[PDB]
Amino acid sequence: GIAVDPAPRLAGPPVFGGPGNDAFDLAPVRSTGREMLRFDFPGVSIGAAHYEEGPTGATVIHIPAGARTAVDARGGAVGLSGGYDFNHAICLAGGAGYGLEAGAGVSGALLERLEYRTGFAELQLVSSAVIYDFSARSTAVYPDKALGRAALEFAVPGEFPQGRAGAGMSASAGKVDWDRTEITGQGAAFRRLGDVRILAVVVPNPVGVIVDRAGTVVRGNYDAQTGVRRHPVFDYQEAFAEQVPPTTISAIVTNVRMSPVELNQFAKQVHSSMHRGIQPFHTDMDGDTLFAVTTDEIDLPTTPGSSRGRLSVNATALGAIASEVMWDAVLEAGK
Amino acid sequence: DPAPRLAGPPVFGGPGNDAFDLAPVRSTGREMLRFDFPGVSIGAAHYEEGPTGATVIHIPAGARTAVDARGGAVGLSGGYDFNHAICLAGGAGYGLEAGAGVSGALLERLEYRTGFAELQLVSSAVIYDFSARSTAVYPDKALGRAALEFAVPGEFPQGRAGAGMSASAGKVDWDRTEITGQGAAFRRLGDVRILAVVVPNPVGVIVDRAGTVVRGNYDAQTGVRRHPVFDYQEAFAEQVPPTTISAIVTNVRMSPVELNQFAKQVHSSMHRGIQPFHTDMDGDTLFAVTTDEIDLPTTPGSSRGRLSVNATALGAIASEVMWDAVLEAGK
Ligand code: NA
Ligand code: NA
Repeated sequence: GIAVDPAPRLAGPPVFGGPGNDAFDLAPVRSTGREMLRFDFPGVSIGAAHYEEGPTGATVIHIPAGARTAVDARGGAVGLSGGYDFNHAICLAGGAGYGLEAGAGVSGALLERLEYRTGFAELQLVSSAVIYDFSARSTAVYPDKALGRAALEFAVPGEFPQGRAGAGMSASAGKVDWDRTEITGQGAAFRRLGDVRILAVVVPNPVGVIVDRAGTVVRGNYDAQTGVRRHPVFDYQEAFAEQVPPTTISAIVTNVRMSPVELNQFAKQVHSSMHRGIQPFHTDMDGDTLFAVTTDEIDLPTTPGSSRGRLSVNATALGAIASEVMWDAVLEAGK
Repeated sequence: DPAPRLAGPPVFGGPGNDAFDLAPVRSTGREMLRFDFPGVSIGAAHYEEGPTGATVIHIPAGARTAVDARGGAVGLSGGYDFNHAICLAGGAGYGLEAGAGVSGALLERLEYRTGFAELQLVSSAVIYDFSARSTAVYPDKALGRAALEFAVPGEFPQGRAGAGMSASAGKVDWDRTEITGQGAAFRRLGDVRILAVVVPNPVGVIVDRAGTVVRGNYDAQTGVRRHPVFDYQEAFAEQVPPTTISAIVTNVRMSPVELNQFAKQVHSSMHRGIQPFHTDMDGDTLFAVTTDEIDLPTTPGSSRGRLSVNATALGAIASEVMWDAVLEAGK
């Protein structure tokens, strides 16, 4: 039962005219956030680094073996690099399109680690996605190549820093009006069921708001005049009656083998499920992008039955389970 | 036809970026194409240490774009529906870093403003050009910066320049692969302008309008290039059992749907000059960009026929410009 803090964390208006990267002697800081999630998923490491001067950051999922990936991108503001069907790393970052550079830092560092071998089979593949986090701060500092390299260098197996850390440093939700927008964070959750492992990582910077399982809006669209958050649809319908009278970037990593077709449909399913915890979602203003990654370690049984039903153990069932892990990650990001 | 330019076998183990103090060179290629297209500038830079490079199309006002990507090896960043620059580079996925150099320099040029409407948008695509040389140097942030800084209006360096430094064609077998280059062509028709830029690094070969294979799949043992299908069909008979990155820039207003269909049409048309094309081995990516300056007429008629003036017509004409660019790249 994730205890979301009721207190507002309004982002506030930005002070314009703020300086960019070279105005600072930028030292990457290893992000520790509010709390560390510890999880057991050998082969998967997470590094998060930030620049205090932004504040902005990058979060890197490093899977050195490489892992089959599906990408599900939705909305009118996607900022994506690579989008590969096989990745050594996923890089999530602030700084809008400029922050795709962090992924290039990861790629270059991975190349150096491979002693500059460049065989087609040895290519180090990093997919990156970004949020626009400039309205939540004054500066134009963005995650650059050095910060992506640092996030890779800071990667620790089986740890994730919750909250304001890495790409989540200046993430925010609820953008009907910026006066009601609140800082979110990044979040992760992990479930092991038998030998099945599911890790969800999310950086919600939604137009919409974060909603818990009871239907309560818990982060975003905080009206300082009422002291409460309501669902954006109330503002939108009132807006229409008045004026028309008569990004979230995320990854799900699992160890269950899925074919490319199964993996892509799993990706769509889990990403759609996030319209439960984030509302609205998959909007034209959002660049929502989910990476579904399998480390291909265990097989589903060849037939889908169990005592819980004829069609109970398949990738759809995995997607339902993973959808709940992702909701938990979204709630950790908003907590 | 032309003298061979066999790439030769790569030597493994070569030095990468960290081994050099890498000095950008403004690419001049074998000759300069000159054209008149206000608001569009092209820069190209390379590292001799590769050799490898990046070519940047800069449209400072920003321009509506459609992206058509095909094949299994796509290496793309941004892929935006509106761009201030398109960055094409070698270095496989590592060369997407050049686009970040362009993006960061455009942000500095915008005095660090970051309003949503002021975001500087760069779409980048890459070719794998490591087999065609014996170093691991790749286009890095500094080189994309240099290509932008070198950009001028109305010039394009043909041949071994920018992203085309180590491009190559005809990959049924590496012993028959030949260096290509980058290429551009331009036409103006009334007020209509069409610019095609291409960096063919195809698995297939470059074919001219007569159907002659002109670059790629050159057999030193025979002195002759072959269409890959002749090798493929014999390979099957024997054993069973026993990337091109490109842009078309025009000034004609097209809706998003029209622009997208135009991109797909021009891109498919390139299977005339590059064969095979759009294969699983290729990461073929075409950007169709319009500066939205000229309206097509409301109705499509002319003395040349009832359905003669529309986007499909523009598509057909642009397809020819792109073929000419492909041939320049192979020359
Ligand atoms: Na694996
Ligand atoms: Na260097």
